[PDB]
Amino acid sequence: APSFPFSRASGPEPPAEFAKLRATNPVSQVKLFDGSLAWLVTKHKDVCFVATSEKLSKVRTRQGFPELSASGKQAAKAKPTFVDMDPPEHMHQRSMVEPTFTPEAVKNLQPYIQRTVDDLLEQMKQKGCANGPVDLVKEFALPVPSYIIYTLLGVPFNDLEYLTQQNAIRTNGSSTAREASAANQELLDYLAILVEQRLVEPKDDIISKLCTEQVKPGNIDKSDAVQIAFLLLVAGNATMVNMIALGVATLAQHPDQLAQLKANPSLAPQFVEELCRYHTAVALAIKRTAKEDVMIGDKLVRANEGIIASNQSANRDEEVFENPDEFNMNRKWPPQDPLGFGFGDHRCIAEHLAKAELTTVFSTLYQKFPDLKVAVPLGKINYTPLNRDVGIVDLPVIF
Ligand code: HEM
Repeated sequence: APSFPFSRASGPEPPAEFAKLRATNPVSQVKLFDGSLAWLVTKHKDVCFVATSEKLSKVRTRQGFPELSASGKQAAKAKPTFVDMDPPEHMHQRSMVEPTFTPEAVKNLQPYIQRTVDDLLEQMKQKGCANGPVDLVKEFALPVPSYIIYTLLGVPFNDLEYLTQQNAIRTNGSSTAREASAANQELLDYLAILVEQRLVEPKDDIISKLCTEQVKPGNIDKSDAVQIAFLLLVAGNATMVNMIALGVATLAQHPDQLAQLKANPSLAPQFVEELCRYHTAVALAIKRTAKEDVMIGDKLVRANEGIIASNQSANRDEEVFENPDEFNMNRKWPPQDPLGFGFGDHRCIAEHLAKAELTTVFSTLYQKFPDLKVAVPLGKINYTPLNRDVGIVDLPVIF
């Protein structure tokens, strides 16, 4: 059994192991860091089964749960938030914060998302690049999702820049363990203050709704409110930043597709759809433990055995997506859902918001900067370390 997780084949590529497994061993066992074994599911149909089976659990206190790192094992000791819950607890807590993320709410949020993107791009234009390239990540990819989530949560305008930087330090590969920890705890302390504040004087934000509708009535306590707001912040921010950066790099890699997008920004939604399939930046989130024996393919997963369902491999499943390793914004989509945002009950709560942020970015970026170009050879792009989910650390650009 090979050690899992695998390392990407290269900066912008998924691990090479998946294609071979899909072809000759779709459901197999892998060895985790602690020496325990777990079942790796690689086919789309099977990943969907794992994501919806009621015989499988997300509860991390169940022996056999596939923790992939020492830190993951430690984090499993804390009181869980809906991300690690099974029904009925899952939706009982998730429904507390779903309103802001519904397709309807996101549609009504479009003007705000557009304004945020516009202002950040305008800031870039004003600053210019007369003295050399600027980092697209620091100046745009990072602040866009950060400002939006922080604002929706309840953070005041004047605190956005500092908090965006601290949250970045949390996941920056350059941060030492102490630095990452300090930034993490610091964000929690800040959220605790916002909760105390909103409890006394609620405003029009997520934290206020949690305080008024859940804390005051006694449905949850203050610390719970903090953890839920914290989950909403850290769950998808780093991913968003990486998706925006990967999107820009991808368009640079395929000139004609960038030409097409520039000539028709209405293709942004299709482009984002392909981007979320092709670059599955969150590939290790669909994990379960079997509550009882369950058959998957030609394998029997016994009770208490862990399962890791690769949505990344599923999105490259040739049986569902023809020419899966080809990035094509004009792709003819099958009836089967690409799994960039997961599947089933736990499917990304912010899928619609995430898609809206990305479509707003890619329907605007090249209208504002039609001559935007990565200021370094594409093969020299600084990607996240290969043993991590795909992403880009910094991306110098000129325009
Ligand atoms: C393009 C960026 C994003 C991608 C690709 C992404 C992807 C995912 C994936 C694969 C999962 C696992 C779903 C499953 O268990 O089947 C997930 C869960 C989740 N995501 Fe996102 N996400 C993104 C952005 C966001 C944002 C912006 C937020 C916060 C506003 C967020 C909050 C969450 C939460 C809280 C969960 C747990 C949901 C649950 O277990 O019920 N995500 N996301």
